Amino acid sequence: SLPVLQKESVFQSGAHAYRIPALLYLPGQQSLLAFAEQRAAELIVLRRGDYDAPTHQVQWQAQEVVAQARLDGHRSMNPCPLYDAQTGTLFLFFIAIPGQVTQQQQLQTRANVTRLCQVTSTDHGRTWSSPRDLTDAAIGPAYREWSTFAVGPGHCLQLNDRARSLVVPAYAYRKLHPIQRPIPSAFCFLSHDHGRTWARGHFVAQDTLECQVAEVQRVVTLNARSHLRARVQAQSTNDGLDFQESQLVKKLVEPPPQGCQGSVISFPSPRAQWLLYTHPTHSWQRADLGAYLNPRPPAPEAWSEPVLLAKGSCAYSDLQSMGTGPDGSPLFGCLYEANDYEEIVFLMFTLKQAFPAEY
Ligand SMILES: [Cl-]
Repeated sequence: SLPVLQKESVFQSGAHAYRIPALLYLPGQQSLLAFAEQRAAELIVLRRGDYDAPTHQVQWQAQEVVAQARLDGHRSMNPCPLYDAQTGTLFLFFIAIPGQVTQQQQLQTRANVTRLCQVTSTDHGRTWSSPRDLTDAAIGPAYREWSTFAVGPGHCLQLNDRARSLVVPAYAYRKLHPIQRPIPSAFCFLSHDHGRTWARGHFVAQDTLECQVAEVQRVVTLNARSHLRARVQAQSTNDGLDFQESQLVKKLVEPPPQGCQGSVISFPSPRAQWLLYTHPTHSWQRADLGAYLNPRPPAPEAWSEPVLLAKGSCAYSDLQSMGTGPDGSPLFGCLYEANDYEEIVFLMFTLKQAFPAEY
């Protein structure tokens, strides 16, 4: 989007202390929660921001550490927030890894010591519950078959099915062969009971990493980072438990050989749903963050050419729809890494600003 409503650095560090953004919109409060990892143990920080209607700007409040989102002796990473519309409760899923090499790792280099955790809030994110280790309940037997894993980063998904199911995007490094290095593959964790029980979905294609999911029958579309020149996408008709054959989305470039995390969300069509996605647009560098639109999701061929949101160094990003903007079109919030990881920038713009040809 050429013109934007707001562009503000919400996290800054010449030492690259802030990375891995996660954004969550609270529709009732009309506020945003911006999460990020803070490095030197590694912790998750947060800044609350209220959408001020009179000025149509988000007023960001002081930064605070999410003290509860951590396990003793562990580093916290990959903030993955979710708003449960049925209860109003907020979930912050995250990963916890020992701060130093453990005795177990000393004997078995690839031993899994990564933990899946969560903290919840019933007061719009002002205070959080003590951490809950979901590892055993969500992963189970497969745990020892991986070297490590992660969720998100970025916002999770809640479906519009009867149960208002929760879907948490993830990926795991599978220890498929003793000599070969572990291979990552994306998948989803699924809960039909607001996080009481969890099911682990089947993996999508091999060599897929950080991913996010959106809903558009109702299908869950998973958009993942790859080591190829294009994004990998797959759709599921059973809430993410099983995905149809993965596809390469040539219209969405991925800078080889490492690729970069990107974000995707669905939003009500301005005419079903459309998809909005953000990711760097350079063919081989993490640069020039762009916004892409898919008016006939999840068809890979329907993705639009990107509109430049920010020129220069840009990496990870996270999107959130924020209701209706001042001009009458869908409002969006985007948190992204910029300037060689020296900052995390917040951008707010509308669909009309980003894709004027639509109006
Ligand atoms: Cl709310």
